[PDB]
Amino acid sequence: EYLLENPTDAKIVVGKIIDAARAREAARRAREMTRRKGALDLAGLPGKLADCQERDPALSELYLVEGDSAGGSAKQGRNRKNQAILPLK
DNA sequence: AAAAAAAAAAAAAAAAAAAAAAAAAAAAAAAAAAAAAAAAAAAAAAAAAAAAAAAAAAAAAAAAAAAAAAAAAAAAAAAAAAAAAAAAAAAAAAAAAAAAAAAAAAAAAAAAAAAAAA
Repeated sequence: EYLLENPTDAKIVVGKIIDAARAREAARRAREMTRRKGALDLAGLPGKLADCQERDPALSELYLVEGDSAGGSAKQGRNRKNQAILPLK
């Protein structure tokens, strides 16, 4: 409600947050976006991989879990944007 | 004779697959109606042909809507930046014909055995 009411302070805080995010992004090394596994494209990746939607590395994570039961438990609870799970055996 | 790798003991971690039974849907492959398309007959509206004709381009000339000039003002389109869609170029691949190595049948002949004759 406070953000909805006061526009100027909200814009200033958003500007500060964007500046901090850009400063964080400046420290990252150069990288290339990767073809991610999806419904339309699999890219020759394993069937047990539950890949994310983020095409950019440095904003994605791989969780190496012990098995398929833990794999299902982690796949049910995660963030599809970033988290990816590769259940081992 | 030294090095290296497989395999097996037993408590641990973690997975995978084939069928039965009924009822509904979804692919995917066929006969079979159904209409384009094509070959080969007779058949019939159009060009030809000719004579005969009269309706609209020329020509005189006024005048009345006009396209260039002048001005003010609105703002469509073009080129430069970026950001997506969609197609040839090139390289890769799984079955698939070709080749080579091992299992089963074959009889020639003899060792050992079993059996019986006088």
